[PDB]
Amino acid sequence: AVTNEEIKTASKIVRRVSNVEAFDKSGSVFKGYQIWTDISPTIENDPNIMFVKCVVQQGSKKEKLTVVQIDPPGTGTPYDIDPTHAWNCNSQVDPMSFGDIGLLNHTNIPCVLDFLKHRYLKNQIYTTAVPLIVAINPYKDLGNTTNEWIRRYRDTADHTKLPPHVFTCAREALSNLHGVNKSQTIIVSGESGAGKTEATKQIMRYFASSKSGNMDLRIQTAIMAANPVLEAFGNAKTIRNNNSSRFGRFMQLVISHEGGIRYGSVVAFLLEKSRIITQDDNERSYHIFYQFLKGANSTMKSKFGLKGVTEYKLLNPNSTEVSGVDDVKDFEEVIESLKNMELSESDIEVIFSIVAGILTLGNVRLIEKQESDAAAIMDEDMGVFNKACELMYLDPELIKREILIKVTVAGGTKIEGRWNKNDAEVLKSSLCKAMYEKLFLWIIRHLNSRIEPEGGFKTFMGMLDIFGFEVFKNNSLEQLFINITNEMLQKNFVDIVFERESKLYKDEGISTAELKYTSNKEVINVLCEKGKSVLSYLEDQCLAPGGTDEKFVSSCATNLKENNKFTPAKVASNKNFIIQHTIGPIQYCAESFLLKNKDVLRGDLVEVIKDSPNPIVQQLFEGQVIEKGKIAKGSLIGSQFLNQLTSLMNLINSTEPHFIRCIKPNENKKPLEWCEPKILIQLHALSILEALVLRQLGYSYRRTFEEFLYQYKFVDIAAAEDSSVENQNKCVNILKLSGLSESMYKIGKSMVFLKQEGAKILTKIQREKLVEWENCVSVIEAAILKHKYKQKVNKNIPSLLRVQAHIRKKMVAQ
Amino acid sequence: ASDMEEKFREAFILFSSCSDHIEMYKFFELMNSFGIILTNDEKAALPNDINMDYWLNFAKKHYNYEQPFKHINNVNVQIKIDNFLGIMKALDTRLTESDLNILLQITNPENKSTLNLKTVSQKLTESI
Amino acid sequence: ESDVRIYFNEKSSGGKISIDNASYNARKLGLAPSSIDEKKIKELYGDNLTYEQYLEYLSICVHDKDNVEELIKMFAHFDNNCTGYLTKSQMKNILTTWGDALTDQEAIDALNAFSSEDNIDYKLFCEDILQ
Ligand SMILES: Nc1ncnc2c1ncn2[C@@H]1O[C@H](COP(=O)(O)OP(=O)(O)OP(O)(O)=S)[C@@H](O)[C@H]1O
Ligand SMILES: COc1ccc(C2(NCc3c[nH]nc3-c3cccs3)CC2)cc1
Ligand SMILES: [Mg+2]
Repeated sequence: AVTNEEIKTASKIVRRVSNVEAFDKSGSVFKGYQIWTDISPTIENDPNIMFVKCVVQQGSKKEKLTVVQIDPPGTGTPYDIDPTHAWNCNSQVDPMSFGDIGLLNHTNIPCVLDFLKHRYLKNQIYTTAVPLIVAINPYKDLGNTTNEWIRRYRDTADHTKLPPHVFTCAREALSNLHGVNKSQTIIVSGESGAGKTEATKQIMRYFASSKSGNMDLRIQTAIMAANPVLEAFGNAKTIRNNNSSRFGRFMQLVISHEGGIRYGSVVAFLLEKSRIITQDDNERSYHIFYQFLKGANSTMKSKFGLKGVTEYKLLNPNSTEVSGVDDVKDFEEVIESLKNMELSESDIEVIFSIVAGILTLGNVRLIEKQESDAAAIMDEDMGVFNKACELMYLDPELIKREILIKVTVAGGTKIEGRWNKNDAEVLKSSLCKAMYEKLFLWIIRHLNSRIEPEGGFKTFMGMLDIFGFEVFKNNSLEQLFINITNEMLQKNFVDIVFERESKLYKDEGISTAELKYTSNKEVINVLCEKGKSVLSYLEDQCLAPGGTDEKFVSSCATNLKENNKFTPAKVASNKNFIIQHTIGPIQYCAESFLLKNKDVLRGDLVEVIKDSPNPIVQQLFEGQVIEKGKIAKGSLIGSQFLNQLTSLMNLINSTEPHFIRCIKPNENKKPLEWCEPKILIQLHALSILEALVLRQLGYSYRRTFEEFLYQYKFVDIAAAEDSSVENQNKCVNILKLSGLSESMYKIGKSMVFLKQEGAKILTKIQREKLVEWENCVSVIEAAILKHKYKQKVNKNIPSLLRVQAHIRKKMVAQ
Repeated sequence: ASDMEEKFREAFILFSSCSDHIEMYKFFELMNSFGIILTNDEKAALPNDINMDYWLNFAKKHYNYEQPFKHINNVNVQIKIDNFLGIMKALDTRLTESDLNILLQITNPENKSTLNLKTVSQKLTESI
Repeated sequence: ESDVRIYFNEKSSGGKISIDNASYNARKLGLAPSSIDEKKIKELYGDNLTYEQYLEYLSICVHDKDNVEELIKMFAHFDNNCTGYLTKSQMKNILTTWGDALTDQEAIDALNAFSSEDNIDYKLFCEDILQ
């Protein structure tokens, strides 16, 4: 599973920042001092492991440490590492005893990986890095998103007693919305298989759980019923996920403050149309095709003339079956769900008629006919063609003509010619893909017509379910659009972190002049700004006749010198180029950019479809512009998508965001399996490690005057218990005599502001003033910990009795 | 004459996760749990790979049979509660807020604003 | 049911059978009693059981809830990196310290009979003894 490319980029993310303090003042190693290191034969031999835990041996010099590995178990062999390969360790801290990574004493990379691992190995998959929520795919049902857990998370007095959970984010989001009349968006992102769609379904069910009833249950039921339906039509089995979402999903919801969905709206973008025609090996097309072909009853097979799943050109004959997936049972769920979105039986019958026609059109074969070199339908497939058009309520002769008869303009004269076999198959394929995509969008249009509020949304809960940054070696158009979307969301992330912090300093009267902001405005521009951007030039090239992938690249390299965000690629500088995204350089290959961007049904085929007698097929392409001459931006994927994205981002930017960052821990779909290089790569692409850094900057440590006094009283117990001093001036006194430099604290209107480093120093200062208690506290704690450990053993003694009981039964066997 | 070997042996495997060797940091917790305390000197003179038999000998030599929690209170004394809880937290105690409340109900039943450290050494001696 | 009545007559005395021998049968019959069961039937009928109580006792010893999932609980508790393995010494210390502790020889023998390897798949060790 772990490739060498994964190891290359994972070692790039590794950095060593803070120094390791393994020696006491006298120069001797602290007895037993533990560190993390990336040098070990364990690491060379097992690519799931990136760091191991060692203890520095007495006698180490300071410029080369001699260590012995202790976790995972080793040889006891001493070896030598450079200090730049030792990282500090959080020894003796319970990873389950708090929810946020930033509360750790050290947050270097091995410490962060290990903190998340030992929570994950105890089935705690949720951890925050404010404002981010990290959620790791357990790849088994942990049993923590049931109705009883929904009720516990919704009805508990103080949600702070409970561990991080997607319900906690749902509950805060809903609580803020009704609390200050502000819309919210929950943004769920991550790579394939990470658990995004499971997360958003769990949040939806939370939102659908009213404390005591929902009069608008009919609307809520339609919204929930949309999950099986959208998955059937838009999800497919890939190598990485048996249930991959091949479209981005946005939802707006109206939710009563005690739970219950009252209104909603659904938006799908960038459906993977190409999957309708062909699929890689061990992959399927959209679930609906297999649900339908396997689940339809004998009468529905008769009407539509259905054959078997292994009998269709558009369906991969060899990946028909997916372990764990009962397509027939899923069909019955889809049929019932369609009715719950208030489609009649007539409507549903039309829907599957169209699907049956799409499948059938794919089985029509074309041949070359030379007198010229025109194309034609194979004679034995003329019924198959006719049935497919009847199945789609299309005019068979008019559809035949648009596929076989080419009109070109030469001079300024229209000339009737013929498409050859290759181009005519491209037209048959376009029709198949167009009809499926528009049928998918029609179903959503219909849904929305039942569940949207008549006036539009006053205040709403948004939900976004999308890929995060995608980085392969070969990146294409599909990844470009994805990575642009995530640049937009990164800017939203950096903005909200800056606004919230700037607001807090202002409110307390702290100078903001030292606040930090890493803008990505320059790379959004290089991708989007009209007239000087990749997307502008992709558009321009597509419009102009004789555009090539290569001429697209070339215009970019000559016009985007102004920012370093565009970088021509070294190898194959035609057709390859690099962009300096926020997460690092990403390389794109412009092969087929123009092919994929212009992949939109346009022209006279659309006009035939619009002329169908059937009222649903009429609405598939309702009001689509007639493209009589040339080709217009209105039918380019990138041009339409960018308007969608802009519209979508204006909406989100008007809301308070919540970021659920999903992580897939291994590539084997297995529980309790931890692959560090792949997890580390995702910690980087999800800006989790940056989130820690971001929050630690400046005066990151705040406590109200009486929290500071409760916390730090013994720094100067005199100053803290002076009955003639207001609580604010007691803090000034304590800090003035602590030893801290002025640069390290500021006194706000109500809080003490501390740089992170000053807080640790203040903590160390208080501990030296308390040296006399060190022995007494060690023994109390240790004695109690022993008892705490014996209780955990007593729980499993009834289990242990059985092991021993059968052991003695087997000794009797002798 | 009072044999502690069984209790020592049980405690070792509790802190070592049932292995016959124990890590140094976990060894410090172990000996601290029987009220044993070392300077940095005797500390740095310990073996580096401490095993069970070593612990049993060390415990025999250092365990205070007459006053196991001498270092909580010596009979050769009362602190406010919030002072005590602060000191615990100041010294980075790994005890959760629950553990501390349970210890406080036990040792200070009447919810007096003072805590007797003699009392704490007593009740802990009882739970050995 | 004949096995039951046969094994009773081997070790019956004055028509009653001792709890120790009654347990020995329960093992011979493929049941696995513990001290808990030995104590439940002590409370009821003393240390010598008539035939009917012996049968009622053998009922107590069936323990159908016994599966691999239930037995491995204590080994799992000490398997911190969740490898599925524990060393022989780890499992020796568990079996000889808590519960109806075995002797060291009994524990060593039971582990060395299951694997010549120092690391033991305790899911498989428990499945082995359960049959
Ligand atoms: N929280 C979870 N608990 C249990 N199983 C989960 C959880 N999240 C995901 N899974 C499993 O992992 C599979 C994939 O998770 P998804 O939510 O479909 O992934 P995804 O993030 O939506 O990826 P894409 O972009 O759709 S390929 C699911 O079908 C479940 O089998
Ligand atoms: C022709 O251009 C494309 C681009 C992408 C797609 C894919 N679907 C989009 C999608 C699925 N999940 N998340 C997303 C998105 C994240 C951010 C924006 S869309 C097929 C993956 C298809 C065609
Ligand atoms: Mg999904």
